[PDB]
Amino acid sequence: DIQMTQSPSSLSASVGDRVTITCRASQVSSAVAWYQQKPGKAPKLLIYSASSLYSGVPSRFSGSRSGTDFTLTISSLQPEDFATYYCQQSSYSLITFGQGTKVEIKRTVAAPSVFIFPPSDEQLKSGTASVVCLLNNFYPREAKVSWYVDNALQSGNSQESVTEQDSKDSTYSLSSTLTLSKADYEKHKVYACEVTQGTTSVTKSFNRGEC
Amino acid sequence: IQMTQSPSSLSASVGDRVTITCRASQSVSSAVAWYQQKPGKAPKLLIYSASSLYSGVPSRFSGSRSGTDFTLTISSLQPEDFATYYCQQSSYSLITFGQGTKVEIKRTVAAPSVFIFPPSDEQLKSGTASVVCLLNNFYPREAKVSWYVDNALQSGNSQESVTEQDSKDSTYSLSSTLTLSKADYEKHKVYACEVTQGTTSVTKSFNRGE
Amino acid sequence: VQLVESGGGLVQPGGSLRLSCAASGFNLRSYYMHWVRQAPGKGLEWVASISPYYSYTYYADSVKGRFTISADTSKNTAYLQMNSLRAEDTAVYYCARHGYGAMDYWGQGTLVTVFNQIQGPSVFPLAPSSKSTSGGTAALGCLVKDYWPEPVTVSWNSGALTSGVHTFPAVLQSSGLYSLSSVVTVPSSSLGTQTYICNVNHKPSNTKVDKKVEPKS
Amino acid sequence: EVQLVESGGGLVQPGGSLRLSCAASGFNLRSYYMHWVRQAPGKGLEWVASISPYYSYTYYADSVKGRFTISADTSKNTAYLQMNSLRAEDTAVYYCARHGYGAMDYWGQGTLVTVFNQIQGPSVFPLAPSSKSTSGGTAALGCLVKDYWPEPVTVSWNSGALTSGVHTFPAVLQSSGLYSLSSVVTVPSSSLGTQTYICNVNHKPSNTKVDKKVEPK
Ligand SMILES: [Cl-]
Ligand SMILES: [Cl-]
Ligand SMILES: [Cl-]
Ligand SMILES: [Cl-]
Ligand SMILES: [Cl-]
Ligand SMILES: [Cl-]
Ligand SMILES: [Cl-]
Ligand SMILES: [Cl-]
Ligand code: NA
Ligand code: NA
Ligand code: NA
Ligand code: NA
Ligand code: NA
Ligand code: NA
Ligand code: NA
Ligand code: NA
Ligand code: NA
Ligand code: NA
Ligand code: NA
Ligand code: NA
Ligand code: NA
Ligand code: NA
Repeated sequence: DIQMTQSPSSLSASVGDRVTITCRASQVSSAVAWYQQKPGKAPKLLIYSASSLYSGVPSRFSGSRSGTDFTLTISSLQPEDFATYYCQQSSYSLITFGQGTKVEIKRTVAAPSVFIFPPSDEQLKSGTASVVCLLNNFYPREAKVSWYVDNALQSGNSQESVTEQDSKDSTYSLSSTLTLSKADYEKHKVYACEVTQGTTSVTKSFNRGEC
Repeated sequence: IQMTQSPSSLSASVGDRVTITCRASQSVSSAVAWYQQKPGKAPKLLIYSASSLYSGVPSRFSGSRSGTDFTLTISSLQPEDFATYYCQQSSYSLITFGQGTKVEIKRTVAAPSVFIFPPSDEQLKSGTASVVCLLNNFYPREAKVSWYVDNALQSGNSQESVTEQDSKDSTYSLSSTLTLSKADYEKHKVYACEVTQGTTSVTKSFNRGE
Repeated sequence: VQLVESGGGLVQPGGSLRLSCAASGFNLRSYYMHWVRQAPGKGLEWVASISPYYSYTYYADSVKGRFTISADTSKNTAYLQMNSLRAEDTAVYYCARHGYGAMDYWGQGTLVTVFNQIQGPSVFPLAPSSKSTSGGTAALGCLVKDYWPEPVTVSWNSGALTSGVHTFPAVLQSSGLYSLSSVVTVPSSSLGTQTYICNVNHKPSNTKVDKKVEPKS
Repeated sequence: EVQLVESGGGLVQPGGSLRLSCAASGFNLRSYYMHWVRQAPGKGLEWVASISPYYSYTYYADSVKGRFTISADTSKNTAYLQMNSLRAEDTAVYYCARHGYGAMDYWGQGTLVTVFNQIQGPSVFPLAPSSKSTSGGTAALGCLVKDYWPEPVTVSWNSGALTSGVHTFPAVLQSSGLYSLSSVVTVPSSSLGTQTYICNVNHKPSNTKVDKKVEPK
């Protein structure tokens, strides 16, 4: 069958840069389209017939063909162009997609705002304590979040989650939740969240039962 | 009754002296025992009534108590002492355990032996391809395993697994599995697994069909 | 002396299962017998005990009223009848003999796995401090815990509040249940006057939760 | 004015059936090709099926042929994906789309279909040693124990006679809900010609045992 091979699988570029996504056909027709998919949404059609621009799509998106290679160009990357991009190939009613290319926006470093949340009184009456650490609106994504309880380093009892890059300011947010028995939580005092990035570590903490 | 174990983990060399502390809240009683648990096995009793050594347990294990603290000592750490250690307190038929202490043996660096396994012909007739990279008998555990397919770095399609520390030579082994569709496997050629540790990276590779 | 546990396996939350502990080389009526469990990757937890000949029963707070330890001397066997099974009961269950100082002989253990069922989330506040410790910006949110299966969706103030919201991807907990948090940054000066309600919809369980997030004293 | 709305997704048993509907507004469904496209969580787009204008001709991706059926009711302005013998790889958001300008110009928002887990014995594949050692005289071989549920499996080699140098790794939980592990052993290459290596995989939850002779390729 027909196969599309998309390169790169991901890339990171600055605002104003020109971005070039390539999709290489296996055998074909100009029946090649390009789609943009933002997080949690259906893909939007950008180009059809390899180079015909779809109505309302900005002019910085364009498509080209050369032999078996099809190319999508974004001549001036904008922060809202963060998306996964997909080429599509149509045959005698048979359809194949490329694996996609995630385009992430390169922006200036931003240190996160770090907040720490004690478990609520509601939850403790069920016998479990979740402590939640929020890293808000930071760049780059790469970060090391560690937990300390009474200055002892925690292992194996926390999980992280990360948002997708923001469509306006291009930052990320990240949560780390420490999960403990109510008994363990109520016998220790100092809970701290340590966020390390580059040469800087930030520790937000609280004392149980105090403020 | 509450037991608090410290530390939650430690790493010490062979021959080193190791001390696990366990703190009772209300215990004027010597009813404190220590158990050793090896991977996939029930805990074994070592010390009971805080200082009596159980029969057959080696002499390098001993127990003591200082105030509200109960203490386990291993006077000369042996590699087969890799285990999780638990204090236990016995009451008017009520029992509590400490949270445990994982004891890992520090040994000299050992570079891994790296093997790479193509998908088997049998597996490919079901439409999925797993490529398996083996790091055998290495130390320390920390390592960075990356996959490349036709020199493209892979993200989100591999999972790692690591053994527990070996009871004899104190090394680890680790597997990384790349999972791909038959079609994706059949259209690319060069598969490599890159193992990085310190200032050294080792890449094991194969060419499909060779 | 040998202890052999049987009967572990898959079980539904709310269902029941009974473990047996077959003893050899000693009569277990003459000894205290215990059940101790171990959740995967976690520590030892004592569950229940049965006294010699008086058959007095003791239970840890987490299982009393749901679990029942008993013994049949004619079969030389100990039993743990577990009844209102829940996600936290997934564990290897050991029976062990109390001899002289402590638990000296152990079985090999029997694994019990509580699988997942459709379940609406519990939603707890991530409350802002009335005193800003972040220079005038307050963080608040909702913790959406222990639902199955995916997905949930979260809105704030029925869609009125969108700026500064971050609803995280859900995490898969060890127990098989999902959990996520949704947060928003607001001015601290708004904590006294503006109502912040998160609306969590979980269509698989036909559940909606609305939680007013209020500042903690 | 053109609107596409998918319903009918949700939880489904492996081997079970589920029917999605695609409700269309603002255009007549008989004049267009319709498509169903799915997307596994975190993964890429995969075309599933299409339905022709007026001839009602159906086309299918190889992975769903014989199990899925796309149909359409022009009287209700609705398109259907009938899904049968569902499997773990069918977990995905299913989107219907309209054929416009040669491609998919309008899409619905998608509907999530989740195939949950059922007791299942593993597939056990060889990790074969190369006949030519590329590691200085030591060969690595093993068994890949794939796609079983729930835990645990146990592995021995040569019915327990081969124990030295064995590493059976802890199982990993795949995205599909199924577990997977490998068991490997290092041996002398000179032994590959004369010594037989069989891994024995026991999976008690499904009452399955698999023995796999691992031969050099
Ligand atoms: Cl998506
Ligand atoms: Cl900054
Ligand atoms: Cl920072
Ligand atoms: Cl810890
Ligand atoms: Cl802790
Ligand atoms: Cl290395
Ligand atoms: Cl409310
Ligand atoms: Cl043989
Ligand atoms: Na591709
Ligand atoms: Na969507
Ligand atoms: Na600290
Ligand atoms: Na956690
Ligand atoms: Na630092
Ligand atoms: Na040493
Ligand atoms: Na790839
Ligand atoms: Na190589
Ligand atoms: Na569970
Ligand atoms: Na979600
Ligand atoms: Na989360
Ligand atoms: Na929902
Ligand atoms: Na060698
Ligand atoms: Na297992």
